[PDB]
Amino acid sequence: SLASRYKASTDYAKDAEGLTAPYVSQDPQETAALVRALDDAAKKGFSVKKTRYAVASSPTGAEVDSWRFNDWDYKKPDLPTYARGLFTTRTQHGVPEIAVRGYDKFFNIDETRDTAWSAIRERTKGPYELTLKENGCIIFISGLEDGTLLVCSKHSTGDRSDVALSHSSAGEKHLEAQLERIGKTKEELARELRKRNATAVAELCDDSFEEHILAYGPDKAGLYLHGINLNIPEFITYPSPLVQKFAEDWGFRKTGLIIIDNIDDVKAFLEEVAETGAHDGRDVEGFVIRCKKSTNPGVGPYHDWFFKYKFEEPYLMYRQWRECTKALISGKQPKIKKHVKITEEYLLYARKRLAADPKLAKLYNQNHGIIKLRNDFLEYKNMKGTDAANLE
RNA sequence: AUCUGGA
RNA sequence: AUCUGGA
Ligand SMILES: *OP(=O)(O)OC[C@H]1O[C@@H](n2cnc3c(N)ncnc32)[C@H](O)[C@@H]1O
Repeated sequence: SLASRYKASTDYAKDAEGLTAPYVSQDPQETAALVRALDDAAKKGFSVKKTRYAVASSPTGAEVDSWRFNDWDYKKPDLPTYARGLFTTRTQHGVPEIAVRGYDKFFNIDETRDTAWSAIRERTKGPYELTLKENGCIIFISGLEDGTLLVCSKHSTGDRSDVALSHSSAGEKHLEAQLERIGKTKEELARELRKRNATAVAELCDDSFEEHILAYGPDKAGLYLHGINLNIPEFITYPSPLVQKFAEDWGFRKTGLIIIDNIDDVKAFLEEVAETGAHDGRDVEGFVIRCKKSTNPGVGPYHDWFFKYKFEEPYLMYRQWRECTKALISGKQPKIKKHVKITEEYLLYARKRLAADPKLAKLYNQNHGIIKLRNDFLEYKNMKGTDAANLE
């Protein structure tokens, strides 16, 4: 019933009129101290990798340092920063700054002590924002001091391959087309983000570029805005009604939002959606839940804190089908570990499709169409993805 | 449950 | 994208 009273909506922008955006300026001393920490750790070989990139579109020759951690390092207690996605720079006047700040690393239920359901009830306060987890690759956008718009993927920017478009360049091309539609320029977006001292955080979803799990055809393809972060060492993020307002003003597609006050209603909603893996007539792969947390409870200040809840089925089966389809075209015996009966039928359908049209083999080997193949099989059986997973 | 090690 | 040894 809770999955029928709560619906993900993209119309919270009208409710942002009374809300005020967070803002904090950068302290060069604090930034310098952060970079001193990270520069030492990259020289110990708590491991850190540092990669320097030139910003091609910068009129002043700006450069950025990307800093990458081991994903498990973020469980350690005293790191310099818990940002996942971090680019630093020096302006033309020599001031060291954070150019791009992703979200803090966040974890699944029962992956860490803090993400045990008992810990979430204890240490967190609502309201709780459930944001729909779209599935592609992350794109960061910010504005440099010289007016340049910076577009990055998780850890990189620019293009290496002359043949293949990098993820960061593909995100930039989608942003270009999105601004031209609404008569705005990259320079305009760069000045607004720098004014807010902010990184916009979006998901690139486009099957013509790269297929993942769910299908994003032409009607659903583009940049999905899901966060805005302050470019500072600690983690401060916009409320999601303001994120949706920003998306409308700058031509991003919006990320569905549900607001639930009580934490017990949250688990109830999530464990209910998990049975189908679908909500509001749409396949959902997960939610990111956003709230407030403190150190020792009821004391100290409250900080922005996330956790994710990812639905295992029918998606674990879809990955098995993708892996088995790769086995067919490469001459290997598919590894059918679970969902044995329904998977064996899927493979006979696939072998059948590759006989009619041999051009499919070349497409499936370029990692394209495997998602259309899956839905065409499910249509052929009159089944929904969640039903094939429950056949047991 | 918990405690502890690696990645 | 997160797995894993032991008591
Ligand atoms: O485990 P994981 O890679 O799925 O980690 C989370 C990643 O999911 C992407 N994403 C998509 N939608 C969201 C929302 N609403 N909030 C936060 N992250 C989101 C990001 O690319 C992230 O790295």
